[PDB]
Amino acid sequence: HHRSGNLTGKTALVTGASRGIGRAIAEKLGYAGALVAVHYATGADAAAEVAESIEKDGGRAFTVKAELGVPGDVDVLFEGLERGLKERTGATDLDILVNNAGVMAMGAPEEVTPEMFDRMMAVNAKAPFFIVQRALSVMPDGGRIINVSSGLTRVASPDQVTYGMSKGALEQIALHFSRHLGSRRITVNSVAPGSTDNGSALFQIPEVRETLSQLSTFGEVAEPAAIADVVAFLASEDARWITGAFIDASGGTLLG
Amino acid sequence: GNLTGKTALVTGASRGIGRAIAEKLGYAGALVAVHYATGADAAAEVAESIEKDGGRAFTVKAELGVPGDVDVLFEGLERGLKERTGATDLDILVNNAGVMAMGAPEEVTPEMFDRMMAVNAKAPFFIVQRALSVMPDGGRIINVSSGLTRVASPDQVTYGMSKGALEQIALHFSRHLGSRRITVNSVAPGSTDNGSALFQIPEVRETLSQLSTFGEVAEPAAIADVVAFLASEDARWITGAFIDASGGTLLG
Amino acid sequence: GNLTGKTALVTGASRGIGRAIAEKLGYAGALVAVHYATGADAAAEVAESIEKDGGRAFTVKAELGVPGDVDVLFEGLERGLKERTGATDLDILVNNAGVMAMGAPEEVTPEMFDRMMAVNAKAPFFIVQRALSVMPDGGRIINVSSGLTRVASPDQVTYGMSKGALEQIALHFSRHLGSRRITVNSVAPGSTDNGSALFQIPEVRETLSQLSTFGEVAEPAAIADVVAFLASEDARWITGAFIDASGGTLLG
Amino acid sequence: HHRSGNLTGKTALVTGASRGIGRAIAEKLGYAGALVAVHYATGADAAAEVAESIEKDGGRAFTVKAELGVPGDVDVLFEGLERGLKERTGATDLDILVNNAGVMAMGAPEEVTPEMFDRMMAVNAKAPFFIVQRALSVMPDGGRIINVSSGLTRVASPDQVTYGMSKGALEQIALHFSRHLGSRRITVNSVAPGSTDNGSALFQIPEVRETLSQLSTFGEVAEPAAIADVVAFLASEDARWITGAFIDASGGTLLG
Ligand SMILES: NC(=O)c1ccc[n+]([C@@H]2O[C@H](COP(=O)([O-])OP(=O)(O)OC[C@H]3O[C@@H](n4cnc5c(N)ncnc54)[C@H](OP(=O)(O)O)[C@@H]3O)[C@@H](O)[C@H]2O)c1
Ligand SMILES: NC(=O)c1ccc[n+]([C@@H]2O[C@H](COP(=O)([O-])OP(=O)(O)OC[C@H]3O[C@@H](n4cnc5c(N)ncnc54)[C@H](OP(=O)(O)O)[C@@H]3O)[C@@H](O)[C@H]2O)c1
Ligand SMILES: NC(=O)c1ccc[n+]([C@@H]2O[C@H](COP(=O)([O-])OP(=O)(O)OC[C@H]3O[C@@H](n4cnc5c(N)ncnc54)[C@H](OP(=O)(O)O)[C@@H]3O)[C@@H](O)[C@H]2O)c1
Ligand SMILES: NC(=O)c1ccc[n+]([C@@H]2O[C@H](COP(=O)([O-])OP(=O)(O)OC[C@H]3O[C@@H](n4cnc5c(N)ncnc54)[C@H](OP(=O)(O)O)[C@@H]3O)[C@@H](O)[C@H]2O)c1
Ligand SMILES: Cc1cc(O)c2c(c1)CC(=O)C1=C2C(=O)c2cccc(O)c2C1=O
Ligand SMILES: Cc1cc(O)c2c(c1)CC(=O)C1=C2C(=O)c2cccc(O)c2C1=O
Ligand SMILES: Cc1cc(O)c2c(c1)CC(=O)C1=C2C(=O)c2cccc(O)c2C1=O
Ligand SMILES: Cc1cc(O)c2c(c1)CC(=O)C1=C2C(=O)c2cccc(O)c2C1=O
Repeated sequence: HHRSGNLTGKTALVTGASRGIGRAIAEKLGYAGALVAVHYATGADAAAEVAESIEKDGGRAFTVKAELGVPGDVDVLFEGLERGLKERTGATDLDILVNNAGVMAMGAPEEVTPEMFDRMMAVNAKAPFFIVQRALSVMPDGGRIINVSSGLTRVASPDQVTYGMSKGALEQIALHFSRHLGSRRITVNSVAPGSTDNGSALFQIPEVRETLSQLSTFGEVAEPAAIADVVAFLASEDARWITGAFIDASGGTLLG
Repeated sequence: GNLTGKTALVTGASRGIGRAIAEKLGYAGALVAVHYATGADAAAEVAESIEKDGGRAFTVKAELGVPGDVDVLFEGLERGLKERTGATDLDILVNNAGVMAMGAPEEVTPEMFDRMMAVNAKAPFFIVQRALSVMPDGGRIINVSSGLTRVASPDQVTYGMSKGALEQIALHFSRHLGSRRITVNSVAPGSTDNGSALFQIPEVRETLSQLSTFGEVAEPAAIADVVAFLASEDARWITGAFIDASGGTLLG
Repeated sequence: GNLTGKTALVTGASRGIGRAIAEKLGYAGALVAVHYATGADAAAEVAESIEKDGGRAFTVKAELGVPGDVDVLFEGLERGLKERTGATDLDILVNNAGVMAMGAPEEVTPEMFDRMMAVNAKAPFFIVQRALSVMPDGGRIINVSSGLTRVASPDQVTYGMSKGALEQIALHFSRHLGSRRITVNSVAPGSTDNGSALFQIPEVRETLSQLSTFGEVAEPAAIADVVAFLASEDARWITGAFIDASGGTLLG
Repeated sequence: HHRSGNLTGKTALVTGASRGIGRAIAEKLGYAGALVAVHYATGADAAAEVAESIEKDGGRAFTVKAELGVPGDVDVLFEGLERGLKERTGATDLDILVNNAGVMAMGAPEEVTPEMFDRMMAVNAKAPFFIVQRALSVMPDGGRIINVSSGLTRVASPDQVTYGMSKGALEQIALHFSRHLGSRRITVNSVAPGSTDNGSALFQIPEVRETLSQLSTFGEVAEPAAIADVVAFLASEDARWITGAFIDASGGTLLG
């Protein structure tokens, strides 16, 4: 059985869609009718469960494996993407791109090594750029690019400086590419979540779930669905006049 | 629609962007109060248009920027909402009504400045203040700003000032209203065809079209679609935010 | 000093930050007009203090936010400048005078709102407008804002709104005045000891000290030093800018 | 003969101080009395001429060679810096750090290679981070860190996206380090020049000196001295209440 919505007929790639925010994004886009390529690095069982969840709810989805931040990453990602799309649609067209996959590594600024710096930049900033560069060859007019940033680009947090740097680089993609792609009517935007419960063990550290909840003006951490809802909107026809924007989905974390 | 059971006030809803907002909120299930100053026939067209497509709407007259304005507005609003729903509850507030008066800054009189500030900043503040007594948890406040708070134009400086004051409402009330889960946000359209004869003059249309990265002026619906999303459950985690709905006008 | 041969108006110069600004501009060589509302004895102390250290200064009385305010100000200013220099040329304008009135937003009256807007936004706009007729090329306009335009505080919302309007002056007039090489900029102090008895209450001082990343409230001189730089030749390539002089208050 | 000013007794490092903006920064800081370490990669003759110019005007300066963006770069930079400082002052203390050195490589977004990306990031963002990390061990309280960004982080320019990304990363240093260093009273700020005539050949392309001049509200490109004057201010006692700030020295380029 197939369910129809505002994205029926469209195709989407959500990077790191096996858990947390990316999972909720994929589910929401699939629910809306988009054929969703559910990307992962090593969590294939989690990805399959997301893809199945979409398919069971009457949507369409498949999984693609790609380790990002290593040589040949984009090549591997697009080989699997295009194959799955061509198989299911008879074409390689990609309408919606969500750059969600990312890494974090807390620590004192004095302990950051060049290797740690390289990894952060490689996964959070370089890969999103080259994924965008590659998607342009297969993205039709009226397409969508959404990059998942962080409110940590607007709040000083010494233990997260490397991560903030990476996301501040990522935010520059929306600015410069929105102008580049204007005549093709492809919108490029950044969405900045605040603290969001991704399920991970480090959110179940009892000295962490506190203070994080105090960041938001609402006094809670976000559910991933709250962020997914914003991304789904940006991917839609209703967000056609928004491009090159920084979209604050932090639940009032950026209030100073 | 996702706004079934909700109520909404859209100020300046008789024409232009406010009309599109009211029409889009009605379609989604909200009982819309269509506000106007002197466009009585126009407001009634919008209210009828909402009812026609299966929704519920009514009109409320209030000239803003003069003493007792908010009193008049909320007298008409609460009376109409109670007659229709049995409560004075206001879920959604859109501060859309506004004036513009372009001209050299050397020529701005104090009275022009008072008028600009009275309608674009003061009234929205006192409208928000009065709405707090009737707005349930999970409510929505949306203030229509302008890209001109980020793009320098000497001819529009007092307009800019008024909208910069308006934008402060979202910042400060978001913190105030956090524990009631009422979101407060600013929306900034770019150049938008409001139906006025101005946007039909080919040479004015061409200059304005060039401001957006798309090479077009916006249709009102494009702005309404953004406001409709902010009013919804889907934007529960967006508060105190500046939302750029300018179609790439603010790219420098 | 680097301001020798220059003239300067500092509004609200009888006390606090404006006093420090006037004292620092005088020391650098500017003929300073020390403006006040009712602090006549205080203004005279500042003017004397400038002359004592080898500079030139005088006082100008004007209650702002009431009709004819700018007329009174510029009558006194241009008369005093002409008597002292032989011209009415005004090189440096600092819009520093301001009021604050903290309190719950539910309790803001329209008259409180008018007062706030009249003194903090309207007067600075009409002061800039009148200054344009007497300001030579290479001139300077500096508007004292506040970190509260970037930090949400319900108790300060109308203050915030007024300062958000003020900040629009720099954006739009910078473009207007580009070909005259007159720079227009906003400066935002953080919590600053203005000499008032408020900053002596230990528990108020402690709370305010915590806002800065330095754990201290600012001395007025720290703000004046920033304004002094903007007024100088060294800041010729800074226009239309928001200058954060808050000591790390705006770090989120 | 020695000239005295507001920075007498202080020491400064200006990266890429052999030409353009860095040269003007060094001259201005030296003129103010700071002992200036004039850094360069391959332009040793230009650096010596800057260091001599400062010394002739009654200041103190020496040159340090270091290629940034390659392994061991920071090690090499600090070996030469500390040696020169210890020789001249008897201590390794560094009061003022200016991260000025940087690269640019225009081009269509579709032509950017990973190697081009790596180089941009390595020189403009990574090296500034590790230079800051290393300077902290030798920077006394009341110190200064100034990073030279660009107005290109606020103006969309498709041909410069990689460069914008690098500078957007660089701007995150000021935000996170200002909070980290608050109790040590070290200020960390970003300064964003607009178009500035650095002398380079690419500024003498006649199809380039046009349009660039139109960026500023003043209708000219900046002289390097105009930017240096802003940096000198930030390095001074008068800028003690400014930290974590983005300082717009673009001559009204950011007006939209
Ligand atoms: N959580 C927050 O509070 C929060 C706040 C603001 C912003 N964000 C951002 O939101 C995005 C997702 O956050 P999250 O908390 O949901 O993350 P998450 O739970 O840790 O999951 C990260 C996702 O990225 C994938 N991934 C990680 N490294 C990868 C790599 N090298 N190559 C390919 N895929 C990789 C993971 O795949 P596998 O299953 O194979 O490991 C997973 O699907 C990130 O960009 C994060 O920066 C999160
Ligand atoms: N159009 C654009 O390009 C554009 C761009 C950016 C932002 N905006 C902003 O978006 C909002 C609407 O713009 P627009 O072009 O659609 O409006 P436009 O047609 O003037 O429509 C104005 C609406 O506001 C009402 N109004 C005006 N003054 C009023 C007053 N003093 N008291 C009560 N109502 C008053 C008018 O009522 P009546 O019909 O009774 O006179 C009308 O409904 C404004 O805030 C404007 O600043 C517009
Ligand atoms: N202090 C802070 O923590 C702080 C922080 C951020 C921003 N600011 C801003 O910096 C500026 C000065 O602050 P402050 O604390 O130093 O001032 P504070 O002592 O009140 O001093 C006010 C000054 O402005 C004058 N003034 C007030 N109302 C006036 C009016 N209606 N017409 C003409 N003059 C009037 C006063 O004149 P008289 O002596 O004649 O009454 C006095 O000279 C203000 O714009 C304020 O918003 C202050
Ligand atoms: N020019 C503009 O309009 C403009 C506008 C905004 C921002 N900026 C920024 O201002 C800063 C300086 O600009 P500029 O135009 O003066 O640059 P410039 O004339 O090209 O000189 C660059 C300086 O950086 C050094 N350098 C380059 N690569 C290096 C490396 N890999 N390792 C160590 N040093 C290296 C050069 O040393 P050598 O002499 O040995 O080659 C030189 O001293 C840059 O960060 C640039 O991004 C410039
Ligand atoms: C273990 C851990 C440490 C953190 O420092 C954060 C988180 C986890 C969640 C997260 O990624 C974030 C923050 C965060 O403060 C923080 C502070 C201010 C804004 C914001 O978005 C964040 C944020 O997203
Ligand atoms: C007659 C007239 C003059 C204007 O100056 C505008 C308009 C009409 C339409 C309008 O309201 C706007 C602009 C506008 O430039 C302009 C410039 C930059 C941003 C922006 O939103 C606008 C804008 O919304
Ligand atoms: C009684 C009183 C209440 C205040 O709320 C402030 C002050 C006094 C001093 C003051 O003017 C300021 C603040 C302030 O928080 C505050 C919060 C965040 C930024 C900021 O600049 C300020 C600020 O300048
Ligand atoms: C060859 C060349 C191309 C450029 O694109 C720029 C420059 C040289 C000088 C430069 O680095 C800059 C810009 C620039 O537009 C530009 C546009 C808007 C702001 C800004 O700072 C710049 C800018 O600094």
